[PDB]
Amino acid sequence: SLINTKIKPFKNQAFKNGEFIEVTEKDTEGRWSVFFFYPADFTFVCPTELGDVADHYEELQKLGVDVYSVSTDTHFIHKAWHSSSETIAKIKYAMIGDPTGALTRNFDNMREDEGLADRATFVVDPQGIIQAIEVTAEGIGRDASDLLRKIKAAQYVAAHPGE
Amino acid sequence: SLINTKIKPFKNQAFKNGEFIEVTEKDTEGRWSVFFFYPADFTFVCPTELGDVADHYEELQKLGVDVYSVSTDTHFIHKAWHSSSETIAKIKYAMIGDPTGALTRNFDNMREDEGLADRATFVVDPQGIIQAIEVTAEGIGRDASDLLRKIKAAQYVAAHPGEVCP
Amino acid sequence: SLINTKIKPFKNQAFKNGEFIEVTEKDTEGRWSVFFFYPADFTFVCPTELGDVADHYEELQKLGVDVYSVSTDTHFIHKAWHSSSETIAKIKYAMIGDPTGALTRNFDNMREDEGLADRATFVVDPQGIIQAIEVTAEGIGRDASDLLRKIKAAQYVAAHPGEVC
Amino acid sequence: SLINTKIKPFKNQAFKNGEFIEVTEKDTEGRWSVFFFYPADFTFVCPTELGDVADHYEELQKLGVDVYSVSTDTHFIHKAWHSSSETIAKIKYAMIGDPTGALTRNFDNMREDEGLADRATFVVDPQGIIQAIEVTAEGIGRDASDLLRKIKAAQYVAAHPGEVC
Amino acid sequence: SLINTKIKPFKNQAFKNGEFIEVTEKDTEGRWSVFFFYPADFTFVCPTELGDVADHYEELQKLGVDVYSVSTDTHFIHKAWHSSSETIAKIKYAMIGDPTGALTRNFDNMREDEGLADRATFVVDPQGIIQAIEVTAEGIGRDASDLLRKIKAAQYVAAHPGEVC
Amino acid sequence: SLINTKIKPFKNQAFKNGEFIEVTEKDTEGRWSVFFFYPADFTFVCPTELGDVADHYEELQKLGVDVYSVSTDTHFIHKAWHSSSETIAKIKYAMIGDPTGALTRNFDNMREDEGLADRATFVVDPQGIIQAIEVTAEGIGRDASDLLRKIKAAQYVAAHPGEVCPA
Amino acid sequence: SLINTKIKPFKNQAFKNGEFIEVTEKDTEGRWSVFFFYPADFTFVCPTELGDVADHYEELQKLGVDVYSVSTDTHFIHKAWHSSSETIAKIKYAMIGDPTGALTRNFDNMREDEGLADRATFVVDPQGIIQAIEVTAEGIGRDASDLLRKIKAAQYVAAHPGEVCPA
Amino acid sequence: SLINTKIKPFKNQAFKNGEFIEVTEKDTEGRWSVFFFYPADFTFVCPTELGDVADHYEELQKLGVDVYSVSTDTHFIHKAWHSSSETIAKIKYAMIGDPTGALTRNFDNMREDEGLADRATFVVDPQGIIQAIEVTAEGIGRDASDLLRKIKAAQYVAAHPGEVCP
Amino acid sequence: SLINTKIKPFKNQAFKNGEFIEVTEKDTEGRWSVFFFYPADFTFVCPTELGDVADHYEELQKLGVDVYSVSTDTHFIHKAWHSSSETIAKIKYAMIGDPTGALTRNFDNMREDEGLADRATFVVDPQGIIQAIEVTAEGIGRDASDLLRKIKAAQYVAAHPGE
Amino acid sequence: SLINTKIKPFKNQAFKNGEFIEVTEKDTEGRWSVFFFYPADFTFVCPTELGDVADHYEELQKLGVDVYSVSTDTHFIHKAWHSSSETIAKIKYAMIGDPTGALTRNFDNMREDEGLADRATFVVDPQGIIQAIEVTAEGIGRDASDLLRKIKAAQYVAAHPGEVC
Repeated sequence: SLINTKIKPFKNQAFKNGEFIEVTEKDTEGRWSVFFFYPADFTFVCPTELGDVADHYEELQKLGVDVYSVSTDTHFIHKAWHSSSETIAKIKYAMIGDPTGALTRNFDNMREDEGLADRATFVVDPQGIIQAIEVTAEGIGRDASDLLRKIKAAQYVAAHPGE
Repeated sequence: SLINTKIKPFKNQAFKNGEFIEVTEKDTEGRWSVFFFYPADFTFVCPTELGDVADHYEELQKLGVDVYSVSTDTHFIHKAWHSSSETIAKIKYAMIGDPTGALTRNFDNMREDEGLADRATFVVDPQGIIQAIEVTAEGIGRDASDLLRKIKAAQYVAAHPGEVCP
Repeated sequence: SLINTKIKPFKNQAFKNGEFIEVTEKDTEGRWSVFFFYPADFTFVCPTELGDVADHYEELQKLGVDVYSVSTDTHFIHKAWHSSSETIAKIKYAMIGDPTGALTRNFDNMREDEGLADRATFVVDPQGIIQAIEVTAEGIGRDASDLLRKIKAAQYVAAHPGEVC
Repeated sequence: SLINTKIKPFKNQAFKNGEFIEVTEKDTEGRWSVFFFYPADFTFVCPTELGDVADHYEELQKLGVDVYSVSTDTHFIHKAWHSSSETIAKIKYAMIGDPTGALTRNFDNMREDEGLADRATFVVDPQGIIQAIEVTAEGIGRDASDLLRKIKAAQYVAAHPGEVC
Repeated sequence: SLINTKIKPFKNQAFKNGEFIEVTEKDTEGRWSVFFFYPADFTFVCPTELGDVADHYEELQKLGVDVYSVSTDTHFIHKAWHSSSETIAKIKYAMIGDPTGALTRNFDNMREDEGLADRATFVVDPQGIIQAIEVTAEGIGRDASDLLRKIKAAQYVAAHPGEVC
Repeated sequence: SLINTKIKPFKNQAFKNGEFIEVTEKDTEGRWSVFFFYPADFTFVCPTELGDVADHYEELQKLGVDVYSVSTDTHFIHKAWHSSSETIAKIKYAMIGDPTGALTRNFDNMREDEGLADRATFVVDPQGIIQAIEVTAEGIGRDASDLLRKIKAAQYVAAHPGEVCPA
Repeated sequence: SLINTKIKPFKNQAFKNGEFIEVTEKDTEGRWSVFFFYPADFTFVCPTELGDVADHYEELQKLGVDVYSVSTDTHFIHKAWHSSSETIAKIKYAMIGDPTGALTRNFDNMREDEGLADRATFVVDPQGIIQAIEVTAEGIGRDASDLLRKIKAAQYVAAHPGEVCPA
Repeated sequence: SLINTKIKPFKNQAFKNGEFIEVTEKDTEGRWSVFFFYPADFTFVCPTELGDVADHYEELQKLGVDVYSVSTDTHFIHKAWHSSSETIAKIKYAMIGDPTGALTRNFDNMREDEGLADRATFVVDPQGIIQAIEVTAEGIGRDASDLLRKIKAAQYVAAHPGEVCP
Repeated sequence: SLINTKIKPFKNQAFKNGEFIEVTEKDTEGRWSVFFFYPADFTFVCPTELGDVADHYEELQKLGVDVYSVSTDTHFIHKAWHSSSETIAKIKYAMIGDPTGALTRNFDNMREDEGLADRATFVVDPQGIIQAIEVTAEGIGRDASDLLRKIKAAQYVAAHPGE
Repeated sequence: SLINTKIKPFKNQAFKNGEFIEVTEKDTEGRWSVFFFYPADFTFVCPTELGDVADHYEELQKLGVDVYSVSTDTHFIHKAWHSSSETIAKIKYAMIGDPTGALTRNFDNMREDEGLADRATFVVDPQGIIQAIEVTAEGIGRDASDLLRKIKAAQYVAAHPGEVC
């Protein structure tokens, strides 16, 4: 299992607020990270999950938390989608492209026979330790609010060991 | 990963409403199941999580959803803890004891250094397929209400496949 | 080399004229096929090659030649690119999505460190045999006309076997 | 068997007179130790074996001996069972929790089928050498006094090597 | 450990009251058996353990029990030692020779370093299941009577399963 | 395919204008190269592809492009073929002999059950990188004019990166 | 060595008197065969060994012995060589082409770092058994008269077993 | 095979003239040795063979040849058998006990089904090289006199190498 | 070890009383066999051992015992030697040639770095069981008389199990 | 093939003109060597081949060519055959014994099922390279004259390298 293990090194391109950048594990060192995996861009499922995380982005940045959405589409696809979907256009966090599937396989989150990642969210602390894991099948939504909660809770525990 | 896979056979002793019973994957077939793993009985940690599931058990049973709490403690320990804690006494669902760690390992949820299961919840549909997973580190709490919402959602998609977006 | 070998079984989702279909090697049996690989949808380079092929599509269908463009993007991406680009909008042939990379690996055409397919074109006869292969680096365009010429020439050979000179 | 071999290192949590402590091979160096393995806390069987040992405890501590009861239950469970049981409440020695089962396995005393240790008592000298072993099935009792005789002898033979007839 | 497992088959030569016989797992089926392992014949240590068992022998035979002393010495040696020793001459039970060491190994009771078995006593029920085990180092004595108590209990628990408190 | 990989080291004998020379990868460093593989000399098939490449050899050379034809025949055979065929007589570029099939296998271009190379053309840039690959079955011809266009496009892209048409 | 073993199955194209034929092991069954391997056609070395075997081909045929020369060149090359050399023009026995080197490797006669066969002659009897092997380095010639003597001795021993000189 | 090979290290307890000693390959270095293996002490078999070696021991010692009888019985058993049998009591050479079977296996001489050594004799020269081997089945006897003859011969060739034939 | 094990199958040529024959394990079935290995024919060591066995051949045949001398020389060499040595000329038993070394390796009796057999004698009963083994280094002779003895003894035991 | 390869190290005993010597690859360094293999000494066929070579020995030594006949018989056998056969008695070159078969296997010339070497001749130059190989079946004689011719021709080549024609 991945709970309480250190994330692995990775180098991927991403689209963030209009620009293409490179993201590596080194960019997460010293910060709280949220890796939000989803299956694919441009499908016919409601973009709900991604938009809700965006709504809470304001607050997450205030807690020193970075958000990285991840799919096996290229960063090019993320850019296009960011212009086609009003829900996705709200995204200001980095949208990582994982065409090789390496970032996804890092978190053992690949649907091997589909070439797409499963709907999984991971919460990683400044030291690269996964503190919270959430995975659901298609149609079973992830609650942004509950994610926030888990994160604040994850932060408390880091500053108040045992109680 | 475990998401979208079928649970594995198992055979454990559990404490359910005063008596000792035996649970196997057989009991889960044809039903919706929630496996709620936790680290340990009789610890200075607030049993809030188990009590909270207890609070939703009635609505859960009403929806055809069984609940099994799991720990590497024996089922004898669960009996004692049940007739000892005001919060644990509210539990009417089965409390599986997994001292071989087998049930816990089937779900790849063992803290190999402590011999205790991690804080994880799994939702299993009638065909034995895992549809929802949740694991948290010590101190991070699980919201029974959130669990309930997902279960309803999982039950909805089983009934309404390919629900495109309006 | 893959020249003169039989293509391998595959099963992919594709986007064809507004509809989503499934393509497998069965669909190629008895026909002449062109598998046109390219790296990715929605990049910044112009889809000239794909468009050039669209222009000759009608003529290719006359020769009984089916065309399947392939990239590791999903068929969903193809539908969106098709309705966002004038050039892509001209495409009437099937656009296969290969997210698992299996189709691309069947033709040993994957840039493993990129997860994208190389710019390679394969001409397959009715018996499933590869008769022509073309691969180029970014910037070196594949000419649809030379492609037609090769196909007619391959079709000729199949009709007039062992033609001395 | 493990007879006459040196105990393997270990580190476990334990309950001893209202407090949690940590035991390791270190606490046994240069000391006569007794390891008392039993299957489970809060069972329905009579805690006789543990309590019978509890009694002879004062005498033991005198002979320079230490008592460690060991179960695959956590030490949290031991503290609890030391409050709901008269017999268990008499235990002044350390009650070790072995949830990972490592301590039990070091002694090859694990019922792999149940995840519970078998009924075995071991006698370890100050050098960490097992001098006496006793294993009995569920129901057959272990004589507290006989164990004492074993210690006496083990201790004598330790002082007066080679006692030819 | 071997506690609660079925003894492995075997075939050894033995000395019993002036005659050589052959013992096998067959002779233990449907019978309470006691296996008494000791290091060596004609040693300088006191044959007390063997003779102390010899005494309680009549009683044992009554409870439907059988006694088998086992040593890695051949059975020829056992006949001899039963003529030069008063204590050994009291043995009316079978004295098994285990030169190949197979019987000792079945019970994982071999000092591989010496080629001699350790001091271990086993109690096997009619089903061939080990109910009690006792291993002690050179010098620490095995209580003949305590063994009897173990048999009594083992036998009771055999008759009256589950004796909840 | 071998697209975008560096050619492997090699050492072969060749026939170049009445002479026998040795060719190695060093000969290609800093230059644009075209490795033209064909099945066999002295066969009954029209040596069209080879004569066509010969015709454009003038143009190619003006572009700084070297041409090397390759087959599993020995260089001795090339020297012979060059005296009996009017077409092959037009050839002025080096005709490499690859009897061990090492060069051929380097470009993964061997018909293993024949011991003959397949009809393939490779364009290799000054740094030894393969920029264009073409393989065809017997009967399907290779167009030298389309090769030239590719070569010029490869040189243009090398000289002017990221100047590709914008969407 | 391969002495006293049966030749392995094979299928090659050859040039035999202005014609292209296929040769397999079946062609050798029931006959006496001579497989004459050489390095390459059209080289600068005197085709002595091949012309010498040609001269004695009359005699050999009168003895029921078939001759097959073999090299890694293709049969097309043999047909060509047969028109440019007066010596090779004397050849009337089949000239086998072995481009895949399979025949050559069957007789463990390949110079692996050259893709060329070594100078070796094998005498194979009607049952396909190798009765005589001869391999020489470049420059050391093979004597056709000594080959004939060996062939006749092989036939004599086949016809009259155990008639060897007594000590 | 063992002929012409060097014996292997070993360490055993033995009974020699009333006392217990320890023998190792160390004691054999620089000396001529005879390892005389036999199946078992206190058996209804006639100890004739051991007694016969005893009879030649004096001449053997005179020639610088040590003798070690070997059995898988313990050295305690040898003491008893020595002060019990009139024939075995004539033995003044070491009686090695090999209950681990190690010494016996070094000479590849174990009857794996009985845990007893086969009837075999080995002659080892000062450099530890085996120069003579002899093994027989139960009932076939070894002639101590023949053994003596070979030893003298072995000692002769060590002193006179390459003795061609007259 | 080989004591009390069954001999292995073998097929070798041999010289016996002027004629070349073939010997196989099947020729030993039902009889008592003596396999007498020696290093080499025509050396400068006294042929003593072989001549003494010959002197006792008369008697051995009377006990139903066959004798097979064995060396890695060919049967041809044995013939020649049988004509050159007056000691060897007394031999009427079979002299087996073992050029391949297979018979020798059967009895694990090969000096691998010399390609010659060690001086070893084996006694085999009607059932193919080796009852007696004797091996010596060069210069240490084998006594024919002692061999005879062992054989008679081997025969007694076969007809009087235990005593 | 072994043609054009360097011989391997070897160490054998040989019989040469009444004396026993040791031969190793060192003895071949700097000289021209002929390794003449044959199946066996003392068979019934006449030693014509060996004798034919003896006849040309003097001439071979003039060319600086050493000759070593080889068979799997021992050198002892060679001494005896030499003084029992008129033909063999004419031999002045070294007769190597190869009882281990190592020399014969170095030249891959062993008939494994017979333990005898095949009728093969190898011409080795001063640098240890095999320049000529000849192998024949029983009954097909190897002509010493053709052998001389080949050697002179090989020697010529070494003197006049790459001589065109």
